[PDB]
Amino acid sequence: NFIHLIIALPVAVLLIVGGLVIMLYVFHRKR
Repeated sequence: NFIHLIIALPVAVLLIVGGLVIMLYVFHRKR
């Protein structure tokens, strides 16, 4: 479906951005 791509397009970037924030948070909190 094309709709999936239209939504996946932007979501593809958001997933990376958010993940980076959660990852850094954990590392920073670690010890």
